[PDB]
Amino acid sequence: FPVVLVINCGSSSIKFSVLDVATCDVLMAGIADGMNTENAFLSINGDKPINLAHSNYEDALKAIAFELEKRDLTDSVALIGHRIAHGGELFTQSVIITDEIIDNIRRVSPLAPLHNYANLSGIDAARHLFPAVRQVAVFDTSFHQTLAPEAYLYGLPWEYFSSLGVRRYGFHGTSHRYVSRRAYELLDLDEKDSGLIVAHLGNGASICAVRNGQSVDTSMGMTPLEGLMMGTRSGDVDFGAMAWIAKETGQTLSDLERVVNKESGLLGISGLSSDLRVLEKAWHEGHERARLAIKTFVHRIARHIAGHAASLHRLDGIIFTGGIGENSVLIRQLVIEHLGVLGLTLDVEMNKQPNSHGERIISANPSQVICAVIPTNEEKMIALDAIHLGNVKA
Amino acid sequence: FPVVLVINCGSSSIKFSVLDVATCDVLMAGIADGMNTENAFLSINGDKPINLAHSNYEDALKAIAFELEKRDLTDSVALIGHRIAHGGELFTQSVIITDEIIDNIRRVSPLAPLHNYANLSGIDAARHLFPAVRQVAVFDTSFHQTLAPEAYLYGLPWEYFSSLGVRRYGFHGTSHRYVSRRAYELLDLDEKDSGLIVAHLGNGASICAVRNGQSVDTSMGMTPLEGLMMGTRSGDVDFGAMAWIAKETGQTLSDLERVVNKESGLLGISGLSSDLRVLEKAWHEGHERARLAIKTFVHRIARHIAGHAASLHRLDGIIFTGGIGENSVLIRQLVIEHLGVLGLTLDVEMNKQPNSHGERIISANPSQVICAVIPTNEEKMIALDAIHLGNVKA
Ligand SMILES: Nc1nc2c(ncn2[C@@H]2O[C@H](COP(=O)(O)OP(=O)(O)O)[C@@H](O)[C@H]2O)c(=O)[nH]1
Ligand SMILES: Nc1nc2c(ncn2[C@@H]2O[C@H](COP(=O)(O)OP(=O)(O)O)[C@@H](O)[C@H]2O)c(=O)[nH]1
Repeated sequence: FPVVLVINCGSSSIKFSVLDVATCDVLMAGIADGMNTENAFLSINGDKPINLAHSNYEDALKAIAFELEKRDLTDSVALIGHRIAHGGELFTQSVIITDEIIDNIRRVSPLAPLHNYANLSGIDAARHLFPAVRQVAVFDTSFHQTLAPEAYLYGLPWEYFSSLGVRRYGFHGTSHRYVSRRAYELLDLDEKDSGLIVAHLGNGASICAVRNGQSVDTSMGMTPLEGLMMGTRSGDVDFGAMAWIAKETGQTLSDLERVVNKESGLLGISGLSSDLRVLEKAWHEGHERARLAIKTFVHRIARHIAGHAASLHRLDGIIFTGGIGENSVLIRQLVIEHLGVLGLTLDVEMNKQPNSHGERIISANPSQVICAVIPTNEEKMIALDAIHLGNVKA
Repeated sequence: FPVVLVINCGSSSIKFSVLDVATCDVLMAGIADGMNTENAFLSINGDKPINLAHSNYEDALKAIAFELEKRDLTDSVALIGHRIAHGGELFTQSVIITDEIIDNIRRVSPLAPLHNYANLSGIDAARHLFPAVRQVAVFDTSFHQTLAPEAYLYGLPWEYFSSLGVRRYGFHGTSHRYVSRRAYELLDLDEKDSGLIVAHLGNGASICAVRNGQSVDTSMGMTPLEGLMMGTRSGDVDFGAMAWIAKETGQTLSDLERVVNKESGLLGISGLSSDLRVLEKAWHEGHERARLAIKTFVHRIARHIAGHAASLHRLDGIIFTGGIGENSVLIRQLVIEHLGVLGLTLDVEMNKQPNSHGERIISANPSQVICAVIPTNEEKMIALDAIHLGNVKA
């Protein structure tokens, strides 16, 4: 009974999961939170929040390696999957990790300094503890590599693209890809002749246009700062407005960088929370700024959904996913009502259903476009890639 | 036979026109170019490029005042129309200029420092030379004041909006408004039940969604830097990408401000010209970067057209205007072909027609949405506002 170990090294954490190869079922999940801090705890499943003090990425992984051996799982680890934040232009698909792959991930790391060096630390650690185990890298960007130049270029001088590599990359690619594959079955569509819009809505949020199985447009840019308004992120913002702010406040690009990334979005407008559960209840209680944050959020989602549809020859479906897309009855309805121009009709009883109902249609029959909720599973997609690459001879 | 004198004080020029009240026909047009420079020439109609050296806004206007008297037009000047770049939140419509109006234009001037102080210089000058003449201010922003908060707010912290006034304003409002009024007649639409998209395409370019006669969305932001890629302007650009550029090049916000405004867009990508006539011929001759600049330009126009349509309940028409929208057979077709998702069908013979054919339908009959070209006349709209306000008792 072989298993896949899925690793996601964030800026301050290591989120891991163990999945069965035969069914893709999660057998163990955990998180090594508070990395590089004096208080670094590892909490597997919730059964025991074990503690460590000031420990590196490898030490937190060596803790997992001991825990897995304690539960007799070590010999079952047939494959290891690694989440990579940025694959530049070098990666278009998931690959078996080699010395070449590591060099190439290190080459593109300047495009995402914080996240990518953490991912490499995870690879180096996992390679030490599991040398006899095949290891696979899965990139957040690789799905959007099918974007045409007209879709990924910025209006900046050509020099910045050819010399410095400034262009759209986009993210949530593993989610967008997974949700796409699932949508073709649910909606009974031919992948080779299809047009989908996938709205990934969580703390970080992005839209993606999938034409004939390929990503043709996506809302995030070179960084996760572009596109939709998000939890703490502003989304699309007038650069002239940002420069105007600088003159008045004396703030720098870096100062405003943190503001746009960490203090804006739902949190920024409402002045209350980045969490939608909080804001939805706040609006029901007549909070004005929470209502506006949600309306702004919805308006910007609808605008980008309709905009991304232009990159399609025919619109067959709109798919909601992520913590917000899976669980928010309100946001989904508000977005769909804001897209009556595309001819969407909502089935409210179907939209009322909680996430326990899984992959489900939420649009009425006379709707010109099918609307659906499909729960994303980035861990499963990483595992399915690892399983597929497990048959390869390298 | 009364006339209206229309004035547009730019950053380095004073563009003026004289229109007949009864027909709105241009009887005289001119430009006082190279303002505040050692070489400042005033060229009326082209018949005589008269010259002046290092002269202020009032001196260039005092030149016009003498020229109009030389052609015996002074006594015919019944009304004067002033183009204002920015009306903040204080102006929602065209107003008869008073001491109150001047104070209020001076209040909103920090929102557009360069252009607005030039507009005030024009008012002060024209008031001196024509005190007995009613004078009207027409704002570039006033039409977009019907935008709902969800449409004009940025995802920035609320403080920046309430305290500093950072929000979407949008521009080309006089054009968008004029073209809208004209579209209702041409398309036989009821203004009170209608949905239009107006694509203003010139050196500076913007989209506007007009729902039931009111602007509900527009592509430009607080400044003309947001939205579409333009002649020298980048348009929408990832703020994270801009901050990333700063770290590598050592450039500041101001440095990148000039780049985004003056060195980007069509000029930036192609590395050839901001002029489309140049680039279209370059592409026909197989120039690769000119082809990409045009494709990027088209892609970003289509994306914003479809996006702005979300703010409508029903899409009746898409209207092209501006130097590019009126004259470019290629861009119009490429944009419309990129919007097949909305069900647009183009009539190529009709689209082939040059601007001499004026207000014209360019879409085929079985198209779900009507497409049209309507030549914009900002001077005429300013004059029509002045004429309307000429019946008022102040
Ligand atoms: N309305 C609603 N929103 C939810 C619910 N659960 C989660 N969310 C929202 O979804 C977000 C978390 O989604 P997630 O996909 O995990 O985002 P991530 O942290 O970037 O991975 C939270 O910040 C909430 O705003 C729910 O039950 N109802
Ligand atoms: N293809 C094409 N483009 C044109 C033509 N005339 C003007 N243009 C484009 O339109 C732009 C000028 O338009 P205009 O509305 O005057 O822009 P403005 O300078 O901001 O007022 C030029 O930069 C050209 O790119 C034409 O005959 N054909």
